[PDB]
Amino acid sequence: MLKLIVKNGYVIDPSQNLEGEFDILVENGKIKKIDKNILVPEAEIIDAKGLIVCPGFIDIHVHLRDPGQTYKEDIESGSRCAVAGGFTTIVCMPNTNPPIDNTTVVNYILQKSKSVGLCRVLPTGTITKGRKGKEIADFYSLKEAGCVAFTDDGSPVMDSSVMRKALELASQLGVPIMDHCEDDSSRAPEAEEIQIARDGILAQRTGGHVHIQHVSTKLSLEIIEFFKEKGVKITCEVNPNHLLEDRLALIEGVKRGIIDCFATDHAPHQTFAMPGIIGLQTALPSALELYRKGIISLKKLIEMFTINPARIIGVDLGTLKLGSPADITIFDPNKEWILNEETNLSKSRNTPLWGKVLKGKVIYTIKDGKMVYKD
Ligand SMILES: [Zn+2]
Repeated sequence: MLKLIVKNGYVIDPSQNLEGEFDILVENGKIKKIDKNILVPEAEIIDAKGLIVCPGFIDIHVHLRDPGQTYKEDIESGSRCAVAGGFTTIVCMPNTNPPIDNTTVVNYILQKSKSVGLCRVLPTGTITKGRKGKEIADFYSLKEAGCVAFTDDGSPVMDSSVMRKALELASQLGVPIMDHCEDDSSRAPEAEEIQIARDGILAQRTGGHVHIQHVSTKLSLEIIEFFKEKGVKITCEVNPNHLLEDRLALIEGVKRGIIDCFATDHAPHQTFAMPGIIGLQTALPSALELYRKGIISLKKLIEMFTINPARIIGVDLGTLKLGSPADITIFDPNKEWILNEETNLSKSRNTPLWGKVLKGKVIYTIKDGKMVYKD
């Protein structure tokens, strides 16, 4: 039983431009073969008839509240949410307490993650010691310990020279800087556009990759677009749960390919990111709504959960290439269900989709060839 066949499914791997009725053979935690009609001895068989089989989703924006606020959420609860929403890899932000600005906390997160055993949690480092804004953190030790990106998420880097130093370091190391999330002059209405343009200008001058974690306006999207054409390494994301100057422009942004990836900004709160919502477990049905309304294809939808986020944080995931690890998500685009006390795996409930009928549900999740979630 070292061997798994996913039979009868419809496979989509945008990374390989692969779409069709194929089977998948998994040997030794890894994709061994994709082909029609696979049958081998000593193999578990999953019948994926009527299902869609794709790479495991990757969320590059999750607040796991661990260490510190583990009553809102913790590495285990988030891990469980993640795999139930189709995610085999998640990237946690560093506004923990203590913040992730030293390798002791990096290590705590990696060790906890290995023990829960469900999805692969990749930590991020703070840009500044303390997330305080003044003193730039040790990106070399933090990346070495396992951090895949840096961000001050929950108090964005105001000082424009701090941001410039961060992107220079980032470019040496080969990792993204993530800017502009709010969570736990002054507030101009166009602060966002000015910030994105600043990050663009410093990105071009430094060679550094900047990832915008929140865009709200058409002008913002046009600015991001302008710098992509100019060859600058800038990316951005959007929360599929949030799409239910304009919300209308974001949809246009997803249509036109300006927005690189989906990311939940999963943001557990215990009263009810404004102040932000949980997302992991509903990301897919939300994003399928756009697909049912003809705004994106399924290929594009899956692109934006798999290969595209993978390329931003530079890991070799989000594919079903032969040899890659067998992170596989298997979902039914047409299964109706309800997020409520019966189904919720978060310690928090803070989402406007609570109680709503959702359409699209993950049936299996597989990490490294093992079943880590089953409906
Ligand atoms: Zn955030």
